[PDB]
Amino acid sequence: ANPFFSQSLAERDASVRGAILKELERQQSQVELIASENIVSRAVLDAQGSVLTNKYADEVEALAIERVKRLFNAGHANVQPHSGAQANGAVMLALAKPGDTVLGMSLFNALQYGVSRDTMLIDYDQVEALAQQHKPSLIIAGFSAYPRKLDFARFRAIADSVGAKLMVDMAHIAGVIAAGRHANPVEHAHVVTSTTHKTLRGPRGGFVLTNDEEIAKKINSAVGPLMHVIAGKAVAFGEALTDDFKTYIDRVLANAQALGDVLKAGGVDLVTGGTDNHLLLVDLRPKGLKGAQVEQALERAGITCNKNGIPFDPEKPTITSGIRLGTPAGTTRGFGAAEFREVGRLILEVFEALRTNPEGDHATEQRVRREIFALCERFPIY
Amino acid sequence: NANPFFSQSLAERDASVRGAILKELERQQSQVELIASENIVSRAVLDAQGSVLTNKYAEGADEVEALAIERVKRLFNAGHANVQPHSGAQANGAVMLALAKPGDTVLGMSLFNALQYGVSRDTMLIDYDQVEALAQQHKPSLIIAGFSAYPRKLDFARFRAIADSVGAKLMVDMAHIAGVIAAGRHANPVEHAHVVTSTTHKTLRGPRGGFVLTNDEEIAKKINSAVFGPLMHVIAGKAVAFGEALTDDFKTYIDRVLANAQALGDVLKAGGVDLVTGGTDNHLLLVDLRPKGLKGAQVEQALERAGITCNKNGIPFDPEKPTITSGIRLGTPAGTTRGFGAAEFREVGRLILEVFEALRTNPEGDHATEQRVRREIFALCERFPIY
Repeated sequence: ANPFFSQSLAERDASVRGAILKELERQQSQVELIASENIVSRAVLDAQGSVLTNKYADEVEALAIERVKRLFNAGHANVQPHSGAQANGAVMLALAKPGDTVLGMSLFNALQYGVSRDTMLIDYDQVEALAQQHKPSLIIAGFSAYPRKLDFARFRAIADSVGAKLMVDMAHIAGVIAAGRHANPVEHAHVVTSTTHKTLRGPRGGFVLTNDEEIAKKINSAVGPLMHVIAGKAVAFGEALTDDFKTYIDRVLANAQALGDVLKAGGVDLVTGGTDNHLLLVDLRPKGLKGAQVEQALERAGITCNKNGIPFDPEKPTITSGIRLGTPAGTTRGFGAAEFREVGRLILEVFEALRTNPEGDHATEQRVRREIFALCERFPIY
Repeated sequence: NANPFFSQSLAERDASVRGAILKELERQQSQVELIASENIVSRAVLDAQGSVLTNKYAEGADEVEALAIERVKRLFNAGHANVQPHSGAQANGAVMLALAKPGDTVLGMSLFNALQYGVSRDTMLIDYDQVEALAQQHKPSLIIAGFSAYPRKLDFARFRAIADSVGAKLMVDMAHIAGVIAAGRHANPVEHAHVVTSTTHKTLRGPRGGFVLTNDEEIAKKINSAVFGPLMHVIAGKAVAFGEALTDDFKTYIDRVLANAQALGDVLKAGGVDLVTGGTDNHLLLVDLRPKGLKGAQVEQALERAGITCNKNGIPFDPEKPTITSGIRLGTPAGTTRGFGAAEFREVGRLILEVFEALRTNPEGDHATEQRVRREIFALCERFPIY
């Protein structure tokens, strides 16, 4: 009988309502190709919007833990971190000493390894080379939005060779791993970290996995809490345990191949020449285009992505020679191969306009935007 | 929508999580929450937190943020605001780095070289001359006021004078009393502090989170740099709560919160326990259990079994270990939100006293009494349903 309790946001707050509606329209009417973005289930929304917020100014945590352990075949889990970065931070604070040398990927004395200038593939001989050299206490695999498989066993071998622990940040590929469509790092790393959003299609947040009990205790110590968010994690982990999630990931992967092939046929390059996952790293050089200019034009055209510096990019970082695309969001809304090929066609249309007008072609962008709107309306969300 | 991913509720899809949610609802529905930092958010805030705004900035201004900013500025008559902090501690942390250099002495309340001031052993109140003497001696670069769950007014003007006298900045952490200030029922530290920090929950009845206020644009710039992925749905929740707080209805809420604390405190006092400072100027009650020879932990544990949640709380200069303590801390915000008035809080006080008395013979607990009180608590809450 009390409106504080009875009335909706929509009924009470016109301005916020308006803002939410504009955001809904953004999500409904544009194609989201940002690789880290996704669209959560109504169930995850219900969790985040639950009365669990009114606490700790727990069953759901137990559920999240048991589910994630099952999902990734891990002996131990911590589902408390508020973010992937915070998970990573907790692990380092637990597995490393100040002044330690830590060897990580890039696409505490922080040392970086990357990919080969000539193949765009991970430098394993060179990762080892360099581990051997600098004697890191910790080696970190993953972390980077890399479009090819990671050889965790090889990473672990290298680790072992120099008396280092192996940490894997699977944040960019967690959903792929969960569906069994990528090697599971849990089987090879001393510790695994991840985000709960992105390809796991949950709320923003983190978690940590290990098979080692003593590592688990250190993790727990080194690591809110937002119980409604934890509920959301539980919901998402539960979803990922289902066959429907396996099918989702299957389509994500297939959709990335479809889109990638179209872009290549259309005369751009892909870093590493393709993908093993949901990620496409587009090299715009063959068309003499620039990352920032392309990102901007695509957005005007109703397609969102990220400019992206390619390995050994000849452009300064505010410019770049690439964009990064991912299929998770579009796949969630129901896109299949045909739809992603259409998206490709439209992207290529914008590319071609930019070749004679790098600053943008309004006419082309508008047409594309409208076609994007039409495509999206055939695949409604929420 | 045709797709169950989009069309079906949590209730329909996830029985186990739904069950957990229902259990939590029942906890909130059938117990009296007296934890002073706890509250019960509006359906509107829930809607925001459960909005599609979650599907943004996965890789780490915006309309909802601009709304939050406009609103909190108006609410606290502040020239500048940052609504990004994920917590009160995060807000405090950022301001400390803004305003203070490593190795600096910082002088803050307790009930960097971190130094503390408290209340007078004499008056059990802040002694501003004592605080000033500490400042003069230790020359802090930063003085922090608030922060502590102190049940009396804070003289921010005087804190500023003290700070000036030693060339220190003044920070006020108003987390524990933000709602009271928002309603105009406590002096506003924005008028006196270089910077003010707060949480968005507690007496502001929003989502968990923090914010930072200042009237000084240069400090604002520094704050913004210090504070810098965002939860847009949470920011929306902040916006909603700030909007609610701007209303006359919110002023009435605080009015009731305050009166309710007086009512509850009166009963406890008449019942033969003491209140630290002898009462309260806000929503807080610091109960001193010594007259009944009771301990905080034992009392907290017993009350919880009796369906009344509070925190054990060390009194100033508590002779007991901090895991034990000689007190409990109570607050009226949550109960007030569900509709309790003075009479209802007097009833709660009566029931609390029943538990105290059982414990005077059986400090480890009395099931009979606890379960009886629990039933009476259930019946009370039933008259004031939530959600």
